[PDB]
Amino acid sequence: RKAVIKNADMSEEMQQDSVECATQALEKYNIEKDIAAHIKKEFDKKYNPTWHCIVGRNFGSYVTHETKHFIYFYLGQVAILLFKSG
Amino acid sequence: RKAVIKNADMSEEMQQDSVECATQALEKYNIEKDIAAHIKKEFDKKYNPTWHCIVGRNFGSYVTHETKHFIYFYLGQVAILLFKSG
Amino acid sequence: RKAVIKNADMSEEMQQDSVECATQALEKYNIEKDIAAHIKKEFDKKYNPTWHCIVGRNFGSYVTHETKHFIYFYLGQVAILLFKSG
Amino acid sequence: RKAVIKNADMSEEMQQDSVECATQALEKYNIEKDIAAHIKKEFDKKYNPTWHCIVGRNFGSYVTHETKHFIYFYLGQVAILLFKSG
Amino acid sequence: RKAVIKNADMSEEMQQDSVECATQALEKYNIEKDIAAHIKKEFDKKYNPTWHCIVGRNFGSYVTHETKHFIYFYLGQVAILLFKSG
Amino acid sequence: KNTKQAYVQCNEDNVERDIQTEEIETREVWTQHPGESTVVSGGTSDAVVMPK
Amino acid sequence: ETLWEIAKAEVEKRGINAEIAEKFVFFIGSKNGGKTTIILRCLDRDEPPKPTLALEYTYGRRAKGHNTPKDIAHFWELGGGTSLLDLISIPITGDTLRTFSLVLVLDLSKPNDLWPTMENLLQATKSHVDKVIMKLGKTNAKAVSEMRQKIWNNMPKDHPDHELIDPFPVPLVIIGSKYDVFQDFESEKRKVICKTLRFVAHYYGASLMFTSKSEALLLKIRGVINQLAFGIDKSKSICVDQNKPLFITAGLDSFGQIGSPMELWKKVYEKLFPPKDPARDPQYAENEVDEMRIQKDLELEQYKRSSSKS
Amino acid sequence: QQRWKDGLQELRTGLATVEAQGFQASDMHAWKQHWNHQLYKALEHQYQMGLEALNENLPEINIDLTYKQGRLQFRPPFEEIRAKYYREMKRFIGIPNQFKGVGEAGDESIFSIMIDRNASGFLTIFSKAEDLFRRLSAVLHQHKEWIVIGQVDMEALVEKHLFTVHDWEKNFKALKIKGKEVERLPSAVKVDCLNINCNPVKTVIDDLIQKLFDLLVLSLKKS
Repeated sequence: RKAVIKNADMSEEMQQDSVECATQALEKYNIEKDIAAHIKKEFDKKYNPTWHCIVGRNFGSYVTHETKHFIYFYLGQVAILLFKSG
Repeated sequence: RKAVIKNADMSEEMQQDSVECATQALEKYNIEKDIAAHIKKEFDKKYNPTWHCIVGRNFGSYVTHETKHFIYFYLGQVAILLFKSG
Repeated sequence: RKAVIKNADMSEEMQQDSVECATQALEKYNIEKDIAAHIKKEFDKKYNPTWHCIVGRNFGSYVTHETKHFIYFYLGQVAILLFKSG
Repeated sequence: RKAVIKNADMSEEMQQDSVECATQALEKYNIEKDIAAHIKKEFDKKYNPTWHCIVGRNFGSYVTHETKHFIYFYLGQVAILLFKSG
Repeated sequence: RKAVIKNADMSEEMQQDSVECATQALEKYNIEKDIAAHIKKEFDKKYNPTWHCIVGRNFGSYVTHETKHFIYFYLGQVAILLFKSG
Repeated sequence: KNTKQAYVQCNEDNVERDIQTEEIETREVWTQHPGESTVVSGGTSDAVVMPK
Repeated sequence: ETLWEIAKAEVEKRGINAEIAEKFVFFIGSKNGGKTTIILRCLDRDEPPKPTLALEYTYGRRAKGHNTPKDIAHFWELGGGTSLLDLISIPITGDTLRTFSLVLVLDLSKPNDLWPTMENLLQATKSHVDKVIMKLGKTNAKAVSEMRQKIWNNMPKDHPDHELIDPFPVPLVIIGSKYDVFQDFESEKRKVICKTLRFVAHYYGASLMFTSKSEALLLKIRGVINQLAFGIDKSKSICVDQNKPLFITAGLDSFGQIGSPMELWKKVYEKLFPPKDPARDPQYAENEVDEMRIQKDLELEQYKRSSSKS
Repeated sequence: QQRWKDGLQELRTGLATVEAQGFQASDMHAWKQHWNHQLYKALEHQYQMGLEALNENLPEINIDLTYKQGRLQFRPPFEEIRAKYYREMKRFIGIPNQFKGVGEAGDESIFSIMIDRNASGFLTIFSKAEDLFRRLSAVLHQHKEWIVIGQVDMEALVEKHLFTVHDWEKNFKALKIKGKEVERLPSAVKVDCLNINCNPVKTVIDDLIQKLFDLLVLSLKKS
């Protein structure tokens, strides 16, 4: 649904891929673990490992990320955290 | 805040520390961002960096962890994911 | 009858639609619980769940709402509280 | 302040706690908004957020609650609606 | 017959309508109960519920009214008491 | 390595509101059909006689 | 005395270019062409699109970051060959031409029905803006000279300025709409359609862009022509080779490259597609129509007598 | 408009009364279709009247003007009140094409045709709208031009080249005159649609002259 970016330390190209990848994942999958898995795998392929993704309606996180590889955004009411670490 | 461990790849001593640490965090802090932050910091100090913690009621994830440094458990209705990566 | 908005943290479109929806509900129903039900259900459909509605002449409330999704207004002597939470 | 419970989806211990809490609230606070606020806060502390409370003599509602966290009762002539959602 | 207003806690416009409505009711009905029923129903529709009306030749009353919604007047030898309460 | 710490909170804000309706003003009033010139009253200049 | 002269001199001297005098833009398009959706999203609104348009007004607000100067942008739009000059002529006056620019949106749904549509709309608007430069009796025409000399020397950045193939003295950017249907045309048609879009870009000196989600140029270039609202030119490369995306930087679109005048027009024009009761008389009523007739006449005649100069 | 809706409801009840008598399609059609055509003429009259005097009969809109740091401020913003103005114009024309009266189950086209048929009136209502905003724009500038609201500092100018006998009387009489002028700045301007409150302006421009009043008089005494 509508993409709203709250935080990002990430290039413009990777930001757009984050939304696009999450958009496809959310359309294709219903289960959060599978939505997250789709998003992560796509980034590992195009932008190299090691990416991590959490997708959900209710969570907080405190993580460490690689510089220029962090975004936090919503698609409708669903929050997506997408970053590299390792 | 009763603790139930669902899955772990972690030594028994670190598993117990995770539950006790998360339990203390959950008693002290109301907001997941702060609970996660408490938990992460305690592990970086005692078990070296780089730790990551996600705390919440509704999420899925797909992550990569270091062997022997992974736990996923609940405190009551709140799920905590605690692992090392990087 | 005459709509008077006292408080709102809500877009102009939802403000007017809330009044219109409550106006139709008040024309259609006499019982507050049914007036509220009409207003709530219409909002869940148009603006996504989860809305809650209280209708009455005598009450106090203390509620927590999502940003940009709260209105309190009168139709004549009847107060309508409508907000999103969840 | 005699209590009569009309509807509940709540454990018996929380039902009693709700009545005793609301009863004290009416002894302590004169204005419905403050009665509601007191009651709401006590549940957020003990039973986790997010609670909402409506206190009054004339209202109807239509709301959505989390399973096992709803009660509607009177204390004398004053109705109290107490539920968790969000 | 001749309308004589003795007491009123009511706007000038509503006062005249009360008399006019009772006058028409008295023209149409002979039974006081039916005269009262006409007067009450018309007021609920035009000026919102809840009104009460007593029509008769011999009574005393002690009632409570909402401000600006009470009149006591005669049409000939028949007294009409009309007010809102509730 | 060049890494950074960050956090996210889904519940970015939780706005609380208090609501209170107004009160209703009521009065007690007398009426009686059979009676004196002043029917009911709520619970000495006499300039009233002068015109006549 | 001198106190008021100084007070006047400073409030007069400054105040043209808190925020500088804002511009406004008019959107040329067709009815229900998807333009409303793009406009409402560009303004960061959640409103449902309206199919019809009757000289609609909307606006938006931006900030800068050091403060909120309240950067307001005004917008006008009209779609389809409806009341073209009656409405287009109203919000456009020569005195404010400097701050007025055009944008053209093309609904890819029916390129055949679109070409006579956009042509008529462009002719109506072009004619109007061309006249207002001096229609007002603007004796102090220095501004008129500046506007034409700037615009007509911005596109031919490198290409020799041989001729003004179509004198168009106002900025234009061209964008499509609902390109999701474009892929479903015959390959030959997609090519001829692409040539047609590029052709128009050349005549008007207007850049072209695709419509998508990752294609952030759409929002930007609209901001560019909209008083840099969303950044600066950010010139990119032309996509004449790929022909999969559509994009043109105005100035690089020489006919010899994009077509590879009349002759090129004839080719794509003919190849793609050449075939381009309120009276209620059989009714009877006596009281209803008589009273309506009387009232109808009395009100209209009174409004005419008001002799409004409008 | 409420009375328009109320009457249509009564017509629908009348039609319901006709059909409730157990009639076939041919009989109920005659009723509803004939009256529907007469309703067309009634509704078209309403639409035509608006096209001539739409702007004259829209809901009231108010806006407060004030000066801050030498700039004209609005509360609410000017662009906002005019957007509401325009939406009210739109709302009107959006009525004679959403019609549920006699024959509510029929084809709404019976009425919506009037919107395009009488569309020549669009020039009238929008031309008037633009002229009003033009006139509003003019007076907004007049409030800034009549009395300068920047009012840069003047102490240096008066201390260097003022307060001789002749030159000062010229300057101070002109100041007193400006005082008389600002006392006449209307507290509001009413036009066909909008009412702007200019009372806050009168206050500020009056104070501005008074500030100049004191400057001249206070430094004259020590000359």
